[PDB]
Amino acid sequence: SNQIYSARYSGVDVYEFIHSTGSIMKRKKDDWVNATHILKAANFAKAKRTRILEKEVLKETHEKVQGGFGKYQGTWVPLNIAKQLAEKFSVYDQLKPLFDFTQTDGSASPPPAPKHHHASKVD
Repeated sequence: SNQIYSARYSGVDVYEFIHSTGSIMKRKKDDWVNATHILKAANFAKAKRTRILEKEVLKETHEKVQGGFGKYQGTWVPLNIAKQLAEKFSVYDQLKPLFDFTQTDGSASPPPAPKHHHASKVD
């Protein structure tokens, strides 16, 4: 719901919130949104999301996250245009929290996403 964590990957930070696709990432440059959370949140990720998403995002700043960078968004879109399409028949409702923003009610705010230390895998 309002679970809005902060993360930084691919040299650009993004937002990771659980929604229709679970965690949703966003591009810091233009704060893009994973069209899946907007389209997949109302159409599930199936052969439909492959076209509806590609046809909806492909033309609407659709970015595919691969390699571990932006794998939380997958198909994020320009928040300026994403929120305009989501408010339509996307998740305008389920995104109540994502759009509300988790503001610190004045109480010490916890750190962004879970802090995890990378392990050393020597070949």
